[PDB]
Amino acid sequence: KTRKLTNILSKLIDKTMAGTSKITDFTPGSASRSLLEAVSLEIEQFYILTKENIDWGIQEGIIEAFDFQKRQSKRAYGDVTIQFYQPLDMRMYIPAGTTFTSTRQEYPQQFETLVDYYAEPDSTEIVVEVYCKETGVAGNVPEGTINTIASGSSLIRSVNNEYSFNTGTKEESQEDFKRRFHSFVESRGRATNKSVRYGALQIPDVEGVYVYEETGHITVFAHDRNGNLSDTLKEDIIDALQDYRPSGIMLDVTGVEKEEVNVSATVTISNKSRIGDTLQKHIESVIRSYLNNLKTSDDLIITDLIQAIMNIDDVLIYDVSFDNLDENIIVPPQGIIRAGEIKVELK
Amino acid sequence: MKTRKLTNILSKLIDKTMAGTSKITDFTPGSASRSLLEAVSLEIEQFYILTKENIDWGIQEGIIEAFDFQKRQSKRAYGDVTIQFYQPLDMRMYIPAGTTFTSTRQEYPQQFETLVDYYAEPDSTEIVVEVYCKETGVAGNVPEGTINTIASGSSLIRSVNNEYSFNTGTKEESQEDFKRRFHSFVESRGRATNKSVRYGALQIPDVEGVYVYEETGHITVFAHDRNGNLSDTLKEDIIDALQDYRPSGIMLDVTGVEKEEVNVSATVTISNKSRIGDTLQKHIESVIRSYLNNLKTSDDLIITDLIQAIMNIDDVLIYDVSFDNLDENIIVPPQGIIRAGEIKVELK
Amino acid sequence: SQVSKVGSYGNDQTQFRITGQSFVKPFMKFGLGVIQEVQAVLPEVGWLIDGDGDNEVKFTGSSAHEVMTGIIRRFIPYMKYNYTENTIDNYLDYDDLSSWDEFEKLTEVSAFTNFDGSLKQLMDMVTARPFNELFFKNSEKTPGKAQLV
Amino acid sequence: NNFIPQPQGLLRFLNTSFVSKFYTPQLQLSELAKKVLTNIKTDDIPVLEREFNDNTIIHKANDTLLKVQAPRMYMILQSIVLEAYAIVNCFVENPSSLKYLTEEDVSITRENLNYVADYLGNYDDYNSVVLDLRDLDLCFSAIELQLPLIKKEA
Amino acid sequence: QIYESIDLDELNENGIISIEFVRNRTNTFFRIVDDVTTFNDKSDPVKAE
Amino acid sequence: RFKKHVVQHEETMQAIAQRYYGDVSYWIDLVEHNNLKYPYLVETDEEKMKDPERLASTGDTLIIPIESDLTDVSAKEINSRDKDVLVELALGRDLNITADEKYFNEHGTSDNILAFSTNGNGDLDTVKGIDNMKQQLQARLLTPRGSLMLHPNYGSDLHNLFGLNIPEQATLIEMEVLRTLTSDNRVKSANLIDWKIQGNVYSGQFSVEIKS
Amino acid sequence: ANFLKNLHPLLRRDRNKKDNQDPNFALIDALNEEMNQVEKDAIESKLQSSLKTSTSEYLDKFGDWFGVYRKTDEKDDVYRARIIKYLLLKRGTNNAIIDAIKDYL
Repeated sequence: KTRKLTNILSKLIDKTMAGTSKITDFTPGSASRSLLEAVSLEIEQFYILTKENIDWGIQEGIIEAFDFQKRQSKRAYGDVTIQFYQPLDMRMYIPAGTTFTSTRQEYPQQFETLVDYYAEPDSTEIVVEVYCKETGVAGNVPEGTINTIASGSSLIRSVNNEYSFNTGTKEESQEDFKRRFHSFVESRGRATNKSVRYGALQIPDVEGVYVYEETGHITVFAHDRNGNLSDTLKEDIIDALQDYRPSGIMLDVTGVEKEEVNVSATVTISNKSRIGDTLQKHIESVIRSYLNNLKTSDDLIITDLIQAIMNIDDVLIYDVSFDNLDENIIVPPQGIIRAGEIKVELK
Repeated sequence: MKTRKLTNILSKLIDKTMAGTSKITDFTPGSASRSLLEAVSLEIEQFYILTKENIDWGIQEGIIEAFDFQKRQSKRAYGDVTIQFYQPLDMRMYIPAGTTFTSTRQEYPQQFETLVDYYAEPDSTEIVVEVYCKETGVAGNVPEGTINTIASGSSLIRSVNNEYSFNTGTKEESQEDFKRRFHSFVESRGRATNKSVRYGALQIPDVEGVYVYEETGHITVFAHDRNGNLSDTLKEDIIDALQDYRPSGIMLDVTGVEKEEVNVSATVTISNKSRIGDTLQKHIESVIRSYLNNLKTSDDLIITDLIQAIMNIDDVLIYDVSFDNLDENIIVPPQGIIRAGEIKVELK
Repeated sequence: SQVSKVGSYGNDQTQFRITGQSFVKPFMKFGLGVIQEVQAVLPEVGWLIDGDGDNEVKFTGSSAHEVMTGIIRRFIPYMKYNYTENTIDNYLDYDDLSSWDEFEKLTEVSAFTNFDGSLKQLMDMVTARPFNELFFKNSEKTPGKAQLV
Repeated sequence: NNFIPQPQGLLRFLNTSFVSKFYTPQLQLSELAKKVLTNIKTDDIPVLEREFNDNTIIHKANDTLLKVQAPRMYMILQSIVLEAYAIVNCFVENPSSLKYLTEEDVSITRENLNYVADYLGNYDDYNSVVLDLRDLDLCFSAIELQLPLIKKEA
Repeated sequence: QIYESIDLDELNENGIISIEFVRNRTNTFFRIVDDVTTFNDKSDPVKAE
Repeated sequence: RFKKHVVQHEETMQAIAQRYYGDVSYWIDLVEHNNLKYPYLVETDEEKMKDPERLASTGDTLIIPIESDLTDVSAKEINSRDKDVLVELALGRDLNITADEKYFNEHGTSDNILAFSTNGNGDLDTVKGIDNMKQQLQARLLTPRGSLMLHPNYGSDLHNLFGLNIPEQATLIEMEVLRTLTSDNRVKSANLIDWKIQGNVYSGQFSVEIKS
Repeated sequence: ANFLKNLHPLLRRDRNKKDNQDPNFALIDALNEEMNQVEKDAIESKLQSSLKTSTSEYLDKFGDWFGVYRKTDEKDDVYRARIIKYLLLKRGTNNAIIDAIKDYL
């Protein structure tokens, strides 16, 4: 590990005294002591150089191999061209640090020239590179915005940038880069339920895909497009999932069906004076919303329905029963519960 | 006076602001004008909400002030304890009011004290005395067999224990309870009615459960505390306070309470096949006990109410509940009260 | 608790000096003495709790704030004085007390642990120094009156 | 979880077409939410045998019928509480969970918070919850500005 | 009153006195702007002010 | 807080830390503040053209913390990236209300004189850095001592000091202006450099020492 | 409450006649309008804060407090009178029980 100025200088002194008998004075001012101090300073700087290199390596050097790009807050830059009234007759000077101010009032962006340029004796046009003062995405500017120069001259006519500034860059934290690479590493999963689900969700118009697994066959069905699946989407997704399916295992794709439930429930209220059209309408709306929001292959347990309908208000409701619902309704894997016809009686 | 959500205010504000000029229309999140107007609309939204809440509180306070029906404060916890002597007693020995009782358990450091004296009869061997908890709230509802010692000399006392739990320790009444109490109060202004006698006998703070049974030429009142045991002092206080609501030409009697026993057996199919051990079953039994013991004489056991109570647990955990014994609603006689007996719960 | 003339007439000057203590005087002076020859019997009746008839008093609590409340409350009201307006309980809050309730079990601290000592001597035992800090200081939350911490 | 238990109600709550003129969500689980949520789902966590503090936002959500009336928005509130719960745990204990949260993950919670806050404004049952979530909306913005800075400090 | 800051150029410049509203702390919120006279030519201060 | 500096012909990064902080040892933490890659200071600009933002070369500015903020990691992180935005953050940003600069200098010690303005597009104008200070001083000076609705004893009695233009009144005005200016802790001192009279017109100027 | 009073003296308090567009005044006018509208709501809440004039949600709150539930398609004018009558119900006597038939006819 890195060692500081003091340890290197002390080692140099001790080894000089061990080797050299000629030298004995080490006051501040000896040519030899400061010769050694110069050596030690350069050694310490090389140590800090290696330290910084190691820090970069541990931070992103191993990940750089795998194809992703790192950003280091590089300020925006782009080619810009200047024009003059007549061809020049002298080698005009263009200082570094020259400011190209925005012509548009709404754009407070400004740019500066890092390196000096010397116009030719007779060239009517010259293109130079200019870097923005402000880092980030904020330094991006649309085309045809840079048309003013601070160090103006009689010969100078106008300025323009044909190409837009695309090199605007913003730097994120180590976590966002590490997350992007993980997203790729995890994408390199295949022949699993989760991987199959991700690969289906990759393609657009795929949402709420459900997977049913069996030793014999693997069956996938979804209500991605407005609650319905089309044949064309089935064809497309069958071909896509070939890379995802296990080798030697059959893959099958089918649509989603629904089972409309008919229910005529009865509710006893402790305080009969409270009953009204609005109350029963709200109860029916709550019941139908609850019955609509059911997960795929979710059995309609009467117990949950009882809990749901009673949880509207414990003081209000005293007793509940269902005229036309015997027990819980079992549904296949591909079936989903829907509200067909609901009626609520008040007692 | 109505709510207006932040974005509604903010939009109205910017819409008004843009009148008469067009050198402002840039409201990205980075803009400072947007931030200021977001902060103003946030404050106006909060003002409206606090105004509405304060209006509700004012309504409640006026309802308090008009009829002088103040909300019940914190209610003390009390019960009964058994004193056990080394030998049967040799003299008419005495316990003064304000004798302390303390539980040796570190988890329940709350103390208790007596309010009325008692004399033990000579040659007696046990005595039952009432103890009132200094603290008021949930901490008075200690489990069974919690009060071990009397925290004194206890020369002639061997050990002290309590056979029943404390249930009268309760927190301050919520808004809903106060509204229910007040609607009965409003409906109880006319005397000589059952709904009137309900408030008549419920006015005592300690009473929780209360029911009235009527016949051709006699009225009877059934009431009890949360523990479910009537006391003679409570009966006397009821008789003293209830004179202003008693029917003139019909006799009244305040007595009568019996503990109806039922055994509840249920089958629960947890959605997670893992973690189906008796620890969760202990919790489920304790929840069922707390539910059943909370009923009163005027309530009656209902299957659907029990199902709601036990299914308060998240429906992702418990997927199905069924009863092997209970198939119909049980009707409680007016004098009796349903409560938990010995409960048995199993997975399948 | 003291007022005295002072003056050196050699230097031709005199003054009056007054000194006192911040509410430590009542406790320090109140000595829980011992009474030796009192039976306090009754004809064919007696108290089931022991330590009765005699002046024994037992204080019980699972924490210092529980014990100290009982200790202070036992004697504070009856310590009466000639204030035109109250007694020490109005001028001393002695509230917002706490201690290590979790680590301390139940206590049976006796009144007469110290023979004819002051309440301050008995207050020290309850404190169990240095684990708990006891002192008298002004009440910043309620200016105009003192507080026992 | 490592240090102290948690209330039973919060453990039970956490384990599980409207449009605004200013906001749109995206249902991303934060990386820290992804690994803390598994621990909540598993039994390896202490838990308390009693509940207090009935004024918390959790009981408010429970009391209202938001579950059945708008289960979508009920879901988003669980997501908000999941991220909000985790970022409270790391500072008070287990600092090793740091460098697993990024300003983008914290940023989108405000998107989701205001996308639900407008919806809550349409039904003045939920005022008690609205009032609460608005306070947290400024709570998170402070953490976003300091999170890149705090991470380098720690 | 009608007259405010821009009018308190117009009137004063034409040699008419008026009282100005200052919102706070100055004793009565009101102070008098000038001591110009009704004479036409303001260049000479003995006549003018 | 910080001090400004510039890169000189073939000056080494060691030399700077030694001259300002005494010990050469501190250069190591000092490079992180200026966010420099290994070639921390390099003579040639066509070598700065390698990756311009991560280096300094001859004629470029540098940042030099005070020694207390040298070891702070937050000061390191902020100075690394903000660069020239230091001065602006350190002396503040707020809305510009000097919309009518020609006008407010015709009616001072009268109310209703300042007003919001618009710069850029679709956003209220804002001022920063030294001009943040020119604004606040000019407004504060032209505000009477007890006229803001909170935190009074703010402003000046300049509206009260009109008098017979004899020199004692002029010294009184000088002292009030100096008190006015020296109220803000951000300014070190003020001193007069000229006071001058033209019949019924006062004129004078003040030099203020603003912290670096 | 007067946002044009009660503020920093230099911020100009009525628009510039000198040119057409004045963002300063547009802002002050918007803000003054918003908080004046707030003030008017807070004054208008006087009627809602009393049972004698409460309407819409607040009257339903009052009726839930008193226990008298609103009937379907019931207007506030008759609902208030109903509540007042029910609070002062006259029942228990044979004549009162007979006279209560008017509410059951």
